[PDB]
Amino acid sequence: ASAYQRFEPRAYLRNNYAPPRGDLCNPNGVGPWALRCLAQTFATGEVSGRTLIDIGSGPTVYQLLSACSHFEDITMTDFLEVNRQELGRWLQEEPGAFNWSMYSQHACLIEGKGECWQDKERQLRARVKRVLPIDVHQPQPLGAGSPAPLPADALVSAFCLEAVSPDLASFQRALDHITTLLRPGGHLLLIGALEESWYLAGEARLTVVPVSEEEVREALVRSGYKVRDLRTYIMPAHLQTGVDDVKGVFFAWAQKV
Ligand SMILES: Nc1ncnc2c1ncn2[C@@H]1O[C@H](CSCC[C@H](N)C(=O)O)[C@@H](O)[C@H]1O
Ligand SMILES: O=S(=O)(Nc1ccc(Cl)cc1)c1ccc2c(c1)CNCC2
Repeated sequence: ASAYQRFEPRAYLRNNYAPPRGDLCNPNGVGPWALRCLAQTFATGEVSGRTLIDIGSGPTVYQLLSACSHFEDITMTDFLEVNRQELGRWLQEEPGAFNWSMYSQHACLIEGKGECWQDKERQLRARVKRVLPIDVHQPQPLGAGSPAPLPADALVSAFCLEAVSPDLASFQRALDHITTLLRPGGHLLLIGALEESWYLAGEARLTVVPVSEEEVREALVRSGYKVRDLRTYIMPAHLQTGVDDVKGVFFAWAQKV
């Protein structure tokens, strides 16, 4: 937990979204796969509404590229102040912001609505209304009087829950906790690491709860969801860079019933 204090946003981005784990040219890379999962889901025109909340966004934005065209009010979050700042720098187009163009581009490519990436980024930057601190450990993750429209029509979270839970039970709770933020009949799009027990972020070393695909499924069920879709990406050996011990990545499309 306190370990997340030494968490360096730039070391994290560099380790996971810079080449080779970030190259999008090769179709069999985790990047193409993940953006594709997101794109396809939203393309079914079933996950929509007005407001959408991104849990534990960290310093990344990709997780919303295909999503931003379906929700006009978007709320980004994260426990660390450093991250919320790193996001602001990208959102305001301030200097030293991480470059996500490559991703915006591939997202536009995958969607195939002939959209240029500048337009896609413009839309995202516009629909992201706020960036609020959050804590998935508290029963009311966002707090008491949150500027964020509640309950949201949909939720999105990539690599958070399992990266902040010491064991399955915690994982389960933090899932129940955020579930409360989602309006019934709503949609949840969760991404995460499969069987990962640790990952580096600069000086900080995070101890994760290694979880499988069935454990993730069952956990979603227990928290009151119906698993619309669940896919797995087994990490190739060339993407095993030393920054962690992840085995694969998962994608879930759940709906609060
Ligand atoms: N208690 C907590 N509740 C919510 N987020 C937390 C948290 N403790 C740490 N975090 C944040 O969860 C993130 C895990 S890393 C995931 C980053 C990003 N969503 C991506 O897709 O890569 C970090 O940004 C960390 O600051
Ligand atoms: O899938 S990734 O290798 N990179 C990656 C993901 C998604 C896209 Cl679109 C491109 C690249 C990855 C992202 C985050 C984390 C980990 C791995 C393991 N550590 C916890 C956090």
